[PDB]
Amino acid sequence: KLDIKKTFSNRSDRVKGIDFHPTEPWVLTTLYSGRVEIWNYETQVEVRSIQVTETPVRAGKFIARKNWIIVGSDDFRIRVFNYNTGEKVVDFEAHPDYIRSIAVHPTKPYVLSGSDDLTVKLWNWENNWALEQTFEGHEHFVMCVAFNPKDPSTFASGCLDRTVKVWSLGQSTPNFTLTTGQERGVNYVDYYPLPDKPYMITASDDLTIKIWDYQTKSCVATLEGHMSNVSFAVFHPTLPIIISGSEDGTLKIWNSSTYKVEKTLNVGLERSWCIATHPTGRKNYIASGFDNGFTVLSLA
Amino acid sequence: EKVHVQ
Repeated sequence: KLDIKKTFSNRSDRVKGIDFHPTEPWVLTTLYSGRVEIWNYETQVEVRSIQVTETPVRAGKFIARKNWIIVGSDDFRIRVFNYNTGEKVVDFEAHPDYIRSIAVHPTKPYVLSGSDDLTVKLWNWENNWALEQTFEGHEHFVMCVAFNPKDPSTFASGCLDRTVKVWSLGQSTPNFTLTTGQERGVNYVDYYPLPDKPYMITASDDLTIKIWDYQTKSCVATLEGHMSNVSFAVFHPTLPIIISGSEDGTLKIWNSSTYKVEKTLNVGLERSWCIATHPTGRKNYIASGFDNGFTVLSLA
Repeated sequence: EKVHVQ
């Protein structure tokens, strides 16, 4: 049963990136102010925070197996910090324009960055963070990158050019380009993580969320109801729901079978920008970042 | 000209 409890919410500057640690009860937030925070959401104490830069940090992820956080900011730079010591492991210019999104491979030492420079870049931390590949083809800002968890030799990029492109690590052209019909662009793309459906999901400034079968390229469903830009939409990894968030200030939970809204939450933090789901469904935790802070919720 | 600046 859906039984939504607020486990921890705190106010801060606008949070643009958010991520859960897989084994510690921690959430990373990356802020428009250039600050990043790691909170223990069970004790409600900060474990570490860093003023990384003075520009927005739009992307941030844990790399748990290396005890790192990796962040990307509007100063064009990727930085990596050890969260146990605070050491800055690396700091390099990744793109000649804003970084929108960072994804990390589940097993291999690879990080993808998507940028306003129209590209996705692949960096290898076992090769001194060498640029190993640039994926070219998109025609506007690359807003989101996500590995396919069932086949992480492939990944998806969501773009303001109104397409999603799915790529193979070996290869210079997309395996396919999805024409979303979301004419104000794609802000977010996510994969359904379970093996029973080959589904992806896209969110747009055109107020819609769409579900896609990536084998046939068909639109399975269109989810309508948000009243401003949809910043993200994701499949919960465990529960049969989809969770979206919007500049309309709401989170929406949708039934992933009927595609009808189940719950709309106004958490009171103004516009919603980002989402994380706990890597293994611990307490069904989700977390979202907003204009005025973040919240960590237990869905039941 | 840059969109999504916020």
